[PDB]
Amino acid sequence: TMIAAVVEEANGPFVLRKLARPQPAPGQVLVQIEASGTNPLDAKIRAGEAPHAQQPLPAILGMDLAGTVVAVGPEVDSFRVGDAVFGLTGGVGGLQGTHAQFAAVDARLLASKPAALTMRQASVLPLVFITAWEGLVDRAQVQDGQTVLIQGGGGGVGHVAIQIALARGARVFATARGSDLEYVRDLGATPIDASREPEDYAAEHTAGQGFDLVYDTLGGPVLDASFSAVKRFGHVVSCLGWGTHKLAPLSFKQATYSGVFTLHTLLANEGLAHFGEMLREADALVQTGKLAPRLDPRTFSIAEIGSAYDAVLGRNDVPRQRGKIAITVE
Amino acid sequence: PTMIAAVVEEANGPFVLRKLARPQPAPGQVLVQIEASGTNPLDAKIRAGEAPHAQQPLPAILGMDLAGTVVAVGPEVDSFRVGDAVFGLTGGVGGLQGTHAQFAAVDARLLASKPAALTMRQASVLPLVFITAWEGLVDRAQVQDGQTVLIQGGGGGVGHVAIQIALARGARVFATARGSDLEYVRDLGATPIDASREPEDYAAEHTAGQGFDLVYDTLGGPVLDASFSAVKRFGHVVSCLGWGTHKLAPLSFKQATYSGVFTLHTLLANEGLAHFGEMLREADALVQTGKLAPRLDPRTFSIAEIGSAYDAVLGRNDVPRQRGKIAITVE
Ligand SMILES: [Ca+2]
Ligand SMILES: [Ca+2]
Repeated sequence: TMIAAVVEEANGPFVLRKLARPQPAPGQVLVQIEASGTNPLDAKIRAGEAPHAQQPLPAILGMDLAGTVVAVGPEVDSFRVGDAVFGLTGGVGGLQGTHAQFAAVDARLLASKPAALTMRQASVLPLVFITAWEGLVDRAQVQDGQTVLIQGGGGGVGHVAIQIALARGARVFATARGSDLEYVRDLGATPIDASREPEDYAAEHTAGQGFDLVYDTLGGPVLDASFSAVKRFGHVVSCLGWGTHKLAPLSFKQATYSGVFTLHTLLANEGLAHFGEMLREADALVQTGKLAPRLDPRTFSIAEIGSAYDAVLGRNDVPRQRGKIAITVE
Repeated sequence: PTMIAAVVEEANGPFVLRKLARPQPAPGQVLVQIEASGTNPLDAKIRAGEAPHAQQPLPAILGMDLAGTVVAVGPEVDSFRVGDAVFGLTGGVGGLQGTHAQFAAVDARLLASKPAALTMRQASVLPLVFITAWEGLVDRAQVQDGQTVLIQGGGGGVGHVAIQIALARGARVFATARGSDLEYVRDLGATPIDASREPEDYAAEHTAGQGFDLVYDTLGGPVLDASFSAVKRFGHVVSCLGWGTHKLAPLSFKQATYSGVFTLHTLLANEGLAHFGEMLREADALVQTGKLAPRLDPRTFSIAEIGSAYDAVLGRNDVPRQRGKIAITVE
């Protein structure tokens, strides 16, 4: 058996329960979770308002993890007992979440934890790094020298998208709110107050031409703002492009737009190997000091998960997360 | 709009003055124009990157105590109006912006009107130590009128305020201190005890050898062991620095009790926030009746001399150690 937090019904509390401990099937390893990375989507799932996540209740939530391999299933040779690992492993599509002491994970989803990171630090980068990578690299194939605008540079996907873009040689700019402008500047990017109009910051920073690549990490009206900021023949990508939008800007500018939906891999069981690969890329960036997760200093035990999400969403009067929130399971 | 703030960029790095975005008050918060920033030894431990319990990684703006004026109020706030002078323990830990800044957006619950009789400097050094002293003496020990109370380190930060709280609540107060502070402790109205004397000796002279009903250790380490030695049978010992390993035998022999004090939890976990402003209201009530006066080192330091301010707090680089607490004048 093991201890895990279960959300029994919509909007219900994170109930600590003693449950049967998962056993690794062939191709899987058993991970003793030390840190669980939170994400806003978990809150939507908890509230039963995340149809795209296909994670009906009751269920153990949490998508990212960082821990140690304690058992290896048959047909596995990529990891050994004692190895520190991390990755985006479940919490969606019926997959057991990471708000647990243990999880049986397909080895392809894991990568060794970067030696330079604590478990907390490593636990918050899987989903957002993969989300940023899929958009910047897989879809937009960002090139050295291109001008890149990250909408919401202080956010989960934003701060990692900025660092990936910089590492790949792009000239990076990022819109952020007051409290995050200094953070973005320190990363090496050019900060832009998010209250400004695209026509204005594009004028100041791109001679009014627009940006080669715009990564919308906020969605809604921000995606429209992104269409406005993109250069002719440019590319716009979004990881929250679920709404309806006027497309005229893309035609007038003979531009391109791509959608990003990282969850597909776990929901449909396809391209699992690509996850471990992307995480390996992240590790390389950490080793060379070009990637550092933004981790809120606050700690939360497996018994304080509710408070963890209050922080993630800045609800019930707790300051909003400044960087991401990690739960210390062990 | 922007503001000037001192930022510690890396472990042991200098206090770097920077022009940064001025904070904006969210619902439930008020924007405080900081006039005085109160220092504390912990800030230096955080600066050196050796304060894990503080959860304040760098780069960051340090400083936990403040005293200033409300210049803007966020939505849903009715406890304070623009222009109100306030003071409180507001940040410097758990990722919260420190007070070495011209402004700070603070949850109204953490604030209390500044005592009218105190200058901004005086009020700025009161929050943390008062709250620390109060949680031990009242919340944990519930000091009662007539009880004998021994404050270990009466001239120190928590010590001098603990003495005054205990006296105000009717207790017979005694305090151990080093030479230079013995006179100060006597002045407060407590019976001074040279810190070099043994517990069995001062307990004999002042409690007929019975010991004290309540002992507050503000120094920790060996001083906590000495506290276990000075406590009366069935007595209570509290400490705000009880992190080490100690022999507990004395507590069984004396069928006594011990309680720990850790004020930071409130700010690190965001629970019991309202209790902070409430305790500071208690402090204001004591100042008002002339029963509480913070010990403030006469030396002054501008936002540009923070490094020197802490040299004083720690008595580093030849500078004389603080005699009372050190306050930074921001505005
Ligand atoms: Ca996030
Ligand atoms: Ca002090």
